[PDB]
Amino acid sequence: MKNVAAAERQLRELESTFDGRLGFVALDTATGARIAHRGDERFPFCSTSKMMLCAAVLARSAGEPALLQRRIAYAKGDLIRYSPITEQHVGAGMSVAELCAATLQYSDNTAANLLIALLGGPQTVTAYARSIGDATFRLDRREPELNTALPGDERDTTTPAAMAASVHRLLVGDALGAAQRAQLNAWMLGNKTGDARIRAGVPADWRVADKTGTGDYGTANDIGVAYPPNRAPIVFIVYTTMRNPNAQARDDVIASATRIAARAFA
Repeated sequence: MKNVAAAERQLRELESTFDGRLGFVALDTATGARIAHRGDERFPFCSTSKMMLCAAVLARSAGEPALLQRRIAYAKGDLIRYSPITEQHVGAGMSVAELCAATLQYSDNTAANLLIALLGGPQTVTAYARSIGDATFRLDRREPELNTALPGDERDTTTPAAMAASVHRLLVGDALGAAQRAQLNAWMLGNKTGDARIRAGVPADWRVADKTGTGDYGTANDIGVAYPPNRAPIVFIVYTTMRNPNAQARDDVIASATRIAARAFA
């Protein structure tokens, strides 16, 4: 595909503008047209792992959806940084569903840790990934330590290719039951943290479901699905990480990568 080959070249050129690595997949789900850069290399996934976490929660609830209405009376002692919903509601507690919405839409780190604990630990998220055909994803740590993004560390990493396959299965395909897939999409469509990333790189008539991540080493990620009107969904996976430990995470590289792929598909 000559449009794909041109986009891949443009992604190489984009990576040459900074001292770091770009990991990218865009997949047109109707045709299987697939744009990839460093697709089989590992990248620190940061808060993009919250999508896998919440898929695991939804899967765990499928035989008894009322489990999502269970109230979790967490403690002030559970509260950690970057927790804008859980810190507000610690007096009353929150339902499991509300914790999933907070984690996905606000990147609430306490909410993520509470959900990880409800499932049995980070190993249960890795096990869930394996059950839906992802042999690459690995969740080793909880928040905030999963954001260390250390050069050469395989903890808390995946590959762009593996994550593309998992996002496809989860949001578009049949990894989840219909109600669970719809709920995951609804949560991700309503994300509050991604306006300058994938959402900034697509045409005005495309809807986007996404989850961002931001970590150490200037790590800036965004994963999800674009829904153009009148054609099939397009999966977008963008991982970036920098060599300088003192790097400042950016939004613009993700938006630029997204625009490259959008031109290829239009």
